[PDB]
Amino acid sequence: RDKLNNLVLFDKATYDKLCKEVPNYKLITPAVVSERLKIRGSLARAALQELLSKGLIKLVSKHRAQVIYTRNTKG
Amino acid sequence: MAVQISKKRKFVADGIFKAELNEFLTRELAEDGYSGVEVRVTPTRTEIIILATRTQNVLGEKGRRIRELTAVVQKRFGFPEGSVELYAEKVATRGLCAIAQAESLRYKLLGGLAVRRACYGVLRFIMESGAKGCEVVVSGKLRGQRAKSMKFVDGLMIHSGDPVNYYVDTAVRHVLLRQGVLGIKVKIMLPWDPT
Amino acid sequence: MSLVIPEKFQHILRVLNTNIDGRRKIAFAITAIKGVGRRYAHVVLRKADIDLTKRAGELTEDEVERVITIMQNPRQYKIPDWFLNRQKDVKDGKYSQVLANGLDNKLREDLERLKKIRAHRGLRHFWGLRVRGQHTKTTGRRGRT
Amino acid sequence: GHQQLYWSHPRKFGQGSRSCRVCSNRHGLIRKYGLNMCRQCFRQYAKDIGFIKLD
Amino acid sequence: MGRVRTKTVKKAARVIIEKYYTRLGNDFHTNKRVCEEIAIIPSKKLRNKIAGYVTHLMKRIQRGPVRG
Amino acid sequence: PGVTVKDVNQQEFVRALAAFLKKSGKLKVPEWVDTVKLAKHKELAPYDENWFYTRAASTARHLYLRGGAGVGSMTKIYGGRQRNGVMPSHFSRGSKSVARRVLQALEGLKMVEKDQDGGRKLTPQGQRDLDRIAGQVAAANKK
Amino acid sequence: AIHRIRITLTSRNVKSLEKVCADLIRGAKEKNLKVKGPVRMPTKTLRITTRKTPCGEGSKTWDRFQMRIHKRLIDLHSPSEIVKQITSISIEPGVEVEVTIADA
Amino acid sequence: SKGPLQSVQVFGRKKTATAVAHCKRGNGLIKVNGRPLEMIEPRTLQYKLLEPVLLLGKERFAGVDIRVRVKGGGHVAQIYAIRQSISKALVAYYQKYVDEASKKEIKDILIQYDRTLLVADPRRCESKKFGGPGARARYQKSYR
Amino acid sequence: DIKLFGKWSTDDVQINDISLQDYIAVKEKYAKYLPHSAGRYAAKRFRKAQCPIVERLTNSMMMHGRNNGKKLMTVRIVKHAFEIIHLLTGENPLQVLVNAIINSGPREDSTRIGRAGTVRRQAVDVSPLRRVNQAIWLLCTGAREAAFRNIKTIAECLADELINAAKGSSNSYAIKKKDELERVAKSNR
RNA sequence: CCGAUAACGAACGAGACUCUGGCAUGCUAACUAGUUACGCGACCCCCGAGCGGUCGGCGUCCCCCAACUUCUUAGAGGGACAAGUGGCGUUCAGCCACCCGAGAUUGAGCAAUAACAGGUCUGUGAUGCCCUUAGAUGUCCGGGGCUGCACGCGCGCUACACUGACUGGCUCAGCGUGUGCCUACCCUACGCCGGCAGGCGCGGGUAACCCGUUGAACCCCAUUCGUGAUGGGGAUCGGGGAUUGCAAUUAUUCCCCAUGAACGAGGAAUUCCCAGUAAGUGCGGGUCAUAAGCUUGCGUUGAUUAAGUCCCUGCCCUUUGUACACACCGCC
Ligand SMILES: [Mg+2]
Ligand SMILES: [Mg+2]
Repeated sequence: RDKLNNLVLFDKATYDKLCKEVPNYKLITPAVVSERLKIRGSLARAALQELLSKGLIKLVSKHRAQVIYTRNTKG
Repeated sequence: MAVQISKKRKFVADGIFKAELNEFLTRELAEDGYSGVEVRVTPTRTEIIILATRTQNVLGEKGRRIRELTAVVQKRFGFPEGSVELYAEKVATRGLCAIAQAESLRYKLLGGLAVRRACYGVLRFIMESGAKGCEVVVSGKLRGQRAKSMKFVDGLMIHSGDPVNYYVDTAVRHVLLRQGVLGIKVKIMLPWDPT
Repeated sequence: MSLVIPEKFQHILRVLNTNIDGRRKIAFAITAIKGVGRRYAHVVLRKADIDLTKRAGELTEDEVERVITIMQNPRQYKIPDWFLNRQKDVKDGKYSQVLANGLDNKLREDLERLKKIRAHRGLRHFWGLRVRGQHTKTTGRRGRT
Repeated sequence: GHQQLYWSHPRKFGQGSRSCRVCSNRHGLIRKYGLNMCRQCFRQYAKDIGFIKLD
Repeated sequence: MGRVRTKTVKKAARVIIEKYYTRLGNDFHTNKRVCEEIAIIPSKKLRNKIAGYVTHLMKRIQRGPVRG
Repeated sequence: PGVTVKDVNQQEFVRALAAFLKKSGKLKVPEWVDTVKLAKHKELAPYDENWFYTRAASTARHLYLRGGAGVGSMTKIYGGRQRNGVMPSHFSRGSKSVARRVLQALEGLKMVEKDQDGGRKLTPQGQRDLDRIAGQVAAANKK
Repeated sequence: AIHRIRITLTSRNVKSLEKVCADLIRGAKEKNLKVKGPVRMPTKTLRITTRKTPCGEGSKTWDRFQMRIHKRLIDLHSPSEIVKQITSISIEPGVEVEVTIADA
Repeated sequence: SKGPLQSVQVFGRKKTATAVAHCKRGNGLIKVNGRPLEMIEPRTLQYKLLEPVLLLGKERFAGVDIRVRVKGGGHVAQIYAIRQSISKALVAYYQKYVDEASKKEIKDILIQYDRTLLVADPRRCESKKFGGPGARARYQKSYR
Repeated sequence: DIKLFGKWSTDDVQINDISLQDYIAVKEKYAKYLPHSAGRYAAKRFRKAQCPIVERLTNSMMMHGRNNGKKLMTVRIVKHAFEIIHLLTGENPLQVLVNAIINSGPREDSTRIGRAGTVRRQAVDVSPLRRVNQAIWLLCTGAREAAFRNIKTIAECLADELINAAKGSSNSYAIKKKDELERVAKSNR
């Protein structure tokens, strides 16, 4: 816990993890995505809205200070 | 119009004129029993009433003193010629004018009366003239070099709240002695009257 | 589309005599060059007509030299004379934006011109005190003790 | 001195141009509402002018 | 708290109750009206403080022998 | 179904009217829009490339809301907080040249005309355009 | 016409101002003049806040002087000329009058 | 059906913000300053303005045209003045046009859910004094 | 029928312990659409107990000068944090908040300044009102400290603080502080 | 204050009083304030409404050519008294709680006897004594200084950031000022030029008439940034452009582009504060040719804690002891 050196852009070993396990857990916010993936956070925002445009992530709030997503329901 | 000054500046100018005239009249007529000035301002012409005790002394030989005062006021304040008139009115019950008693006590002290005797005489005269109470305090270099104050209070004398504004007459006067300055404060609680 | 990092990504660029970090956006990455601020950087990127969103690392070398020459020659690209640093030079009177170790040499040249002319501001610089005529009685004690 | 330099310095502004209308003082003046009067002179003549203490 | 009535109201209330006990009654809003003409009270706040104390003292009188 | 701009979301209305102004490429734009800041109290130039179009949209909407606005009124409307560095912050007006250029662009776009007194208001054509855009944004919000 | 007269009365104490409004309105009503209602411009509070001390020593106690200016005005209406009908003012000291014709 | 003068004008206030509601017979409609009630910029307090209609019922409001003109204060003072004006205008219209059996059952529900929906908050402000930044605070003092 | 923030009915929340039922205000007449109903709750003693607990949380969450009057921002923050806690747990955010307050409010403390005997001096019990006040204060302090110098949002940190306090996992700042206070009270018995 | 009583009868102070704030759909009024209604309009809907929706667009004191005072203004009044109920209390003075009510402690102003070697002779044509009074300590003019820096202290301002900064959109105030006796210097709408500071013409306002419906900030809604001394912070410093003035250097102030230093919440200590209060946040006035990090006021958003204690710091009353009375900073 000295510096983050978070990734500004994805690699293969980060993009595959994003596409394989990010749409699994309930809470999807840019901050939690950045903390879980060691990415910048602006990149996390862009990736999350890209997933929404893909249609596999459900938005709930979309506020200036906080945007909140969730997984699609199964059943 | 634009030539005419605003209402706020006009009223402040009126107050300034009142204060300046009051100071000039106080300085010129202090020994003549001057007490206060009232002015009823009308656009056609203005009248200045001088409340005095020795009004016959204020009005000089055939009104020469009042003529001089009128001309002086006219010149100083730039009134149009003949548009300002000064009259003198004698104060009723001069013992109740706290200002007039201040110059009376100053006259006694300059004459050389003992300060205790002079203050007691003024206090007795005020009560005889009729007041709810009075308080005369004289401060300064009494007797020795060390400053002292003497207070002579008798009767009713309120200090706090609104009624002190309109129930007591307050006057402060300086007296110049060869040792220094004596400060005289005279407060007179006026009696209530429906008239 | 915020994909994986491009293969031809330069994490470290060597524009001019300074070094910049390619992980920040280009507009705030060229501000690392001395003599270039946020305003100048944004206007030269606007003139060079590149994507303000993309990072400095994914900027191709032709675009890099294009923005470099935009910075070095701002007068030819309609950048106004009031926007520059070295307007109306004290030596040759040529409007320019000096952004290099050249900026440092111009600064030391102005300082040494004042020192050799023995002006009051030059003497203040030589003594190491304030030059803009502000009070020194209580502030600035860090540089002395 | 002679007429050329006795009052030659301009006094169109500043504290030297303004003095109290009573005590001829240059400090604490009140130019609000065109009083042009000293700080203490106003305290002396406030009730005479018509300024009272309501609160 | 801080609802203590002073001499100025208490003495006045006692005097007006002694003088005009017959006219006075148990109604505060009627005692405040009779206080308009039975005495000259400079302030409305003073007059209704006096009227309230008058009603209180009359409630006491109807039971016991108050000093008034 | 008679709708007015007051009946729709103003923040989305200005966006849609800026889009309409972009689509109708008749708006005069000064060549220095890429250089200047929108006010002396702004630390940075605006991010959007179509800031002139959105300024024109906002100015037309404000002229709809109340007429007689001049350049000084526009600068007062678009003024904001200047942080003054270490000094305490204050309020600063807008950029008079930008406001005047926007108003002149609207006047040349015929949506705005001068009053008999100072300032300028919306022409009947301007009101028609504003209310048509209000209709389309109301329809878009509905569906 | 036919003439229009506005009388503005400005003073410092509401008692004298109201008296000088009331007697004017009463006289005009007795002479059956059409009197526009007495309108009251908002009062002006000239506030000056100075230091109580003359020397700057003490606990920094401030003196707050107020000056209240009250302004009323009236409009006089008649098919006949009004100056000849009412020429006096019937005022008391402390109030200032301002007669104005509607031309100005 | 065409009864003239079937209207009330009732004001509400909070912190120097006055909002006058003009209520009239007509279709169910409510607006402020010419804008719809739902089109109020601080949407964070949308429910504060929606509180009277939500509590009483759209059926109660189905016969009133309400136009609120608000000209003071800050944002939330505008909001509170507007909602108070709406509630008080409705209760006054019901008071002077329909029975007290309905007026009371509206007033009691409004005053039970929120007293400020019918009575003004009397607190305005406190004057600053000459020894501190605000009304009660004082400037920092030092002894050495 | 109220649905605080448009959702999450209040009547389904049950208060766990009898000691704080009269001081936690969530149900019946404490059912408001918004946690912003400024109503002179400090005018008398024991009146804030009638203030709804979401409004108390909102009032306590705006602190440290940088944001003191900004109550609309705090209302927004509470709304979001409720969305996140509902998303994580699947249960009622009001129930989660109530349980977090119950588990965060300390049950004993220390007092007296008698020369600082062992830790403070002498152990003391706490009133229900002080339990509620200290629970809300601890939750707000924990969220603020968790979200100060990091990328996690205030809403997210408030959410996880409340969730950890409700489940009693001792991963929360409020629970750790409460445990420390109880420990020093035990030492000062 | 009630009561006990060698005291009785009083006087001041407290209170009472004045101003301010909160309520009056009750009265008086309003073209220098408006609201409704109506008539002309302008735009949308037009399937079809049409007494449809918006207008700070124009009119109906441009006198026969509408009413009204709710909103605004300000006067007269009213209104709140511990008055009603329950309990406590000698059932006294009063206290607690509750109902109705706008209001059940709104803030200020004023403010006793006695005193201080407290401050001011640099406020005064207030003043005693003393000094100087023509090579002047009078007065005027030129220049410099009052800012000067190894350092210590006090009041503050800005910050240390994501509850944030930047960019854009939207949206709300109240105090109060404004053209000059001397005295020269006002507030500014609108149009044009410039990127900005500004400049150039035309007005309006001596003022509920014009600025001004004071389009204030914060806040609100979207964008970018992503925990790093970073788009935090803007100190320092270079260059250029304006404005005021007789004059800007030791930078008057303002604008633009560059530089981005300490600073990652601060030891011992210590200040202020109980409800529209603290605090965040701007706007006026004073000073002002040029000007606010100051002060005095105003609004805006708006809380945590507490309804207690004598622990610390002190204060009041009684008893008490005293070798003190320059009164414990005493005395010895
Ligand atoms: Mg008193
Ligand atoms: Mg930046």
